Amino acid sequence: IVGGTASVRGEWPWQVTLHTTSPTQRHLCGGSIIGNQWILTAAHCFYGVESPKILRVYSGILNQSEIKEDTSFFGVQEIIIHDQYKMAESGYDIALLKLETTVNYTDSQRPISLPSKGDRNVIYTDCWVTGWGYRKLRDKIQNTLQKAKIPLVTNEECQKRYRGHKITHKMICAGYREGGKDACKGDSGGPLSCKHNEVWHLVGITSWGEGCAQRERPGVYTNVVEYVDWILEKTQ
Ligand SMILES: O=C(Cn1c2c(c(-c3cccc(Cl)c3)cc1=O)C(=O)N=C2)Nc1ccc(-c2nnn[nH]2)cc1
Repeated sequence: IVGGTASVRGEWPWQVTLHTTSPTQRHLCGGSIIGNQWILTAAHCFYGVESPKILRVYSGILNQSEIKEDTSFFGVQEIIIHDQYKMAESGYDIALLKLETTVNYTDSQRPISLPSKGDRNVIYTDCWVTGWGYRKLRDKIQNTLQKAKIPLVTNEECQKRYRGHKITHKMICAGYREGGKDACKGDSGGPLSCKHNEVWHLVGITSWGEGCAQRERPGVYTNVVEYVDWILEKTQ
């Protein structure tokens, strides 16, 4: 996260850190708890992942440095990538992780609601991106989970900034005209969380952008409301 600030313990309890353990253990991507056995994340996180056997899902993490050889994690039973996914910039950047057991929900590990039936025309004004990603284009994974408030942009404005890409109704964009706050490398798969009537909804999945926090280059997110039918089909 560029231009963000440290989170506190318990602040974003649907946020997970997805680790690979091949060839060494590291943070790969963010993800969001959407059900007791379900993480919603980005398909592009699994490029070069040989199988779910090497993945670990950690919940209730504030600092990456909390994770030690005895820290409990959820195994991943299945990675469900959207069957039309080809590359982040061409859309369908969405994946479900089915966990090997159920999360018992606590103060540290809670689900986020999908965007709700009847809210397709809500204008979200309170949207936050979170993650352990770089704070600039050439940086490192951050220890402490970062947060940044970012305004949604119209698909029309977003398409005008990305004339070499197809910005579709299945994407949502967010950023400041003068840049400075954005997702960056290692935030992919994490949430764009929007609060409406004091309820959080998982509006976006961090997907791609041109650099990080550049002027007139908003971040591009998977538009979760356009995948609710796909999520319910896969999870039922
Ligand atoms: O960069 C990635 C994958 N990614 C991308 C992009 C973005 C991205 C950039 C700007 C806005 C938005 Cl909404 C997304 C995030 C993002 O996470 C991108 O535009 N193109 C790729 N993953 C990643 C993980 C980990 C290390 C890493 N590990 N150790 N050191 N670095 C290094 C990169």
